[PDB]
Amino acid sequence: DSDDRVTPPAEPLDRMPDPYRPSYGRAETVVNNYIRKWQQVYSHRDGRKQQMTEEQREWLSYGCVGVTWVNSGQYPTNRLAFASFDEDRFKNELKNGRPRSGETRAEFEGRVAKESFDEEKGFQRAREVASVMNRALENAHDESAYLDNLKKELANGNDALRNEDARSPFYSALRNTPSFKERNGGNHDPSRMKAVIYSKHFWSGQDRSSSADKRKYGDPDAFRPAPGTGLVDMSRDRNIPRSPTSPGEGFVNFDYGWFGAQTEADADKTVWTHGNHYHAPNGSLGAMHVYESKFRNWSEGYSDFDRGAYVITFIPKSWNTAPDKVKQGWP
Repeated sequence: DSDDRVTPPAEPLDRMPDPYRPSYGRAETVVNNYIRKWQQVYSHRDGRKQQMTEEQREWLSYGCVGVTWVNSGQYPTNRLAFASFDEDRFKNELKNGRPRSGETRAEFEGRVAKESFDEEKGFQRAREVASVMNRALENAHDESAYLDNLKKELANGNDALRNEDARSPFYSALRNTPSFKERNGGNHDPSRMKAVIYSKHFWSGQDRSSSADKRKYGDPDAFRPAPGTGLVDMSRDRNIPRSPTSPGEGFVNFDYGWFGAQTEADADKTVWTHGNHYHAPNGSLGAMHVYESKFRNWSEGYSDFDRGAYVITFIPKSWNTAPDKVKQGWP
């Protein structure tokens, strides 16, 4: 088992990482090196820097996911997730537009749903929402004060989110983050928290009972956002890859990119961190490398992927994994 996953060995918290610099929006370095960097800049609890745990290092090593897991402290639930879809584009392509040489209906339909998505718009949506959620916790020393505050801003912007259920994913989100509840960080005090975003890329046809076509061309009705809110229901995500088209086509099951909480007003220049794959240094896949890619890079990419989710969670405000600016590279 060469392609056995290994956990990276411990870096000293004294040693720096080596020089890297972005090329065309992306930068990258081996996991080892990334750990170094992480310990220098993202590792603080209470302004005081520290090592990546064994456990933390083990998580890191699962790949696409591992930096969201470490940085959020939990494996991604994705319960509160937004996206943007143009329902009007979809229905007017769907029934005034026209397939392309040799493309079937399922094909055609799956494809037009994929492109009726807008990611820039889904990202600012989760980011404007995060801002509201954040102003709602700024001064709020119990969850009540929070929710009340929340409700007011929402209502004031005439936001569809206002009307969400109170066991909804949106309202539950803070009482449901495990760190909320902690002596250590949060402590049932909203004001001790921060909203954070990451993103998942993923496939729409995931059904065992799916017609073959959906599994390979896409489900045009799966993971559509709710048009008022933008919320997407992620419960139907079973982490199943795309089924093959030719034999040339192998597919990953998903991607995950960490944004955190940057202040960067230009969404395009914001940075999305993610490993390439799990760590197999002994093996074919190789070592994990981690990429800090610009947003314009994150939202392009793959083929593998016909849906994108922009998710919110919360971390303690004392942690440094979601700072106001992130840079590409080293330095």
